[PDB]
This record gives sequence, structure tokens and C-alpha cells, in this order.
Amino acid sequence: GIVEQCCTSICSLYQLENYCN
Amino acid sequence: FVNQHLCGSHLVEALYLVCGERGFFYTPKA
Repeated sequence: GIVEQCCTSICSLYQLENYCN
Repeated sequence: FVNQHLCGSHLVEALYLVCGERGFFYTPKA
């Protein structure tokens, strides 16, 4: 989930925007 | 501010800035 993609590995703008409403 | 390790309140803060007025959902155990 988001913790695996952005916390334990390096985040990106592409991935963050997947969680906007 | 987005291309780094973001955890806890630091992650929530990034979602807040990026998503702006459309808001977001935060699910740490999904």
C-alpha cells in the first residue's frame, strides 16, 4: 500500500496522486 | 518534497499539499 511505496521505499508524485479524491 | 521517504505525519502533510481541494484518503494498513 502507500506505506510500502512511499515510506519504506522512495515516494513519487505519480504515486501520491493515486490517493487524491 | 515528494521524491523522498515519507512516513507518518510527513506523508499526510505531502498528501495534503499535493491533493489540495479535492482531498485524499490515507490507509496505512491497505
